Amino acid sequence: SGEADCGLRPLFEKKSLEDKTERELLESYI
Amino acid sequence: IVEGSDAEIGMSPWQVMLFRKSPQELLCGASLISDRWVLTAAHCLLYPPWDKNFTENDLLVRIGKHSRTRYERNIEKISMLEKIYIHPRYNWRENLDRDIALMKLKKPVAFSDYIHPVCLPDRETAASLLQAGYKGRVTGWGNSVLQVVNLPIVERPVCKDSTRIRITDNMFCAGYKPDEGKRGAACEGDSGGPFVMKSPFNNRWYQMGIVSWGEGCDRDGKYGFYTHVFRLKKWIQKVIDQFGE
Ligand SMILES: *[C@@H]1O[C@H](CO[C@@H]2O[C@H](CO)[C@@H](O)[C@H](O)[C@H]2NC(C)=O)[C@@H](O)[C@H](O)[C@H]1NC(C)=O
Repeated sequence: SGEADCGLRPLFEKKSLEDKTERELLESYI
Repeated sequence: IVEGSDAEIGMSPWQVMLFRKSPQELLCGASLISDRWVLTAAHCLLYPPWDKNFTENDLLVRIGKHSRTRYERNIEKISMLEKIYIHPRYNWRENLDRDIALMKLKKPVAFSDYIHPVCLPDRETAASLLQAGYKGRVTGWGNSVLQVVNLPIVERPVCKDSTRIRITDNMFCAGYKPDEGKRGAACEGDSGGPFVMKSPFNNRWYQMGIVSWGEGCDRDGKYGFYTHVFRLKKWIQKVIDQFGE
């Protein structure tokens, strides 16, 4: 039903591309 | 959303728009959690004081959209609802405790570059990521195309001191400190939409929250308040387990 592949975006993670602001989220973990 | 930025195409492919059929009206945000299941806020579907008590045939959803008014041919999909499920302990009479609902689609939606489900949090992700200062992302329409804002989670005592509402363990709050003056906010109008976080453990996106109410933006309050999805996961699983396909 799609749960196994949840949360991985075809135009981003699947393509090894990052969106313009996801780095901000990663930085907030520092 | 206020002081956000334009979402890139396919940036938030779990985004769902909930509509009243007639008169045709956008009611709330929502999120796609599997090919048949959509998550939203209960107050979007049931609020008797405002004569809100929708049946399945009153509503539809549109999925894969990035434009608020313009038809997106061969991209956006429409789904009818088979059934609506509201948390049995949803508290509309005080504080919107357990502000959560599921909608089962009549037919599975096909996944594409623009349509893809978000993950429900597991114990590790809830424990590790739902911490003050960590940022999540809310998507919705501006107060036009889909807007995005990244917002830090607020310390629990700070959240409680910022509202007269009783904040329960089924809620969290997020947003920037007012006096700090960093911009971007989620609003009441974003109700039902997802607050998501990208896990640094497996690089997947998890829905940690649902916009339940906003006290800022077009009001003088500080923060947005979110249904804590993990806290209510036992209910979500009971519904999907019995009625999924
Ligand atoms: C609101 O309406 C309900 C009946 O409405 C149905 O209830 C189910 C179960 O909660 C819900 O999934 C559907 O949206 C509804 N429509 C159907 C099945 O066609 C009344 O029984 C209540 O008295 C009303 N008020 C409240 C507060 O629930």
